[PDB]
Amino acid sequence: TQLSPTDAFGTIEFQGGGHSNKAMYVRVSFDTKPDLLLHLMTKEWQLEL
Amino acid sequence: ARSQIFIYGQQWPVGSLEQAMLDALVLDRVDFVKLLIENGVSMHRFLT
Amino acid sequence: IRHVGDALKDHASKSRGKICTIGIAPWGIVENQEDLIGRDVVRPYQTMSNPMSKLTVLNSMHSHFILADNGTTGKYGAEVKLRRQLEKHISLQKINT
Repeated sequence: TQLSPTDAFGTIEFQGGGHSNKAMYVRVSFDTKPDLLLHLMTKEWQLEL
Repeated sequence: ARSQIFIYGQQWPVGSLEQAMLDALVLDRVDFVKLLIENGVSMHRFLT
Repeated sequence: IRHVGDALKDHASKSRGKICTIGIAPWGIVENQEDLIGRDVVRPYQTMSNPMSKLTVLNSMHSHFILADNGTTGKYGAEVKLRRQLEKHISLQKINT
């Protein structure tokens, strides 16, 4: 496998299933360092620790 | 319908749920529209 | 996770919480992989699941997704090590007290 920048990330609008709920999503590599992802949740998704 | 027809593991034919949605809409059944919407039928893919 | 989703459905039926429920799934096993292609783009998703397809849809009322690709599709094991390392890295962080 070859490595590349991601192309599948943003927000998901769940159509159907009763209540409408928006869920953020990213496609990441399985070998990524968890510190960067933790910085993603803390900064870009605005989630407190 | 909720306690028997929409039990877990129930197989559904493709396009039958939207036909049931149309039949529930023309007969003025509020709770059946609620049940079908809660059971996967979406208005954006249905209404033409 | 379906039971957790039913619990969150009940939660959105009687409580004003926004429960943070980040789910980690393999990217290759989620149905409609082409539907979730974008860059800061709101992509609609279908909660309907085809029983013929072996791929399963995502849970409808989760809040965030760390969908992880090892390259393969239709196979698990692409998320366990990443989830365990992320849980360890979170547990190493000091609490605010």
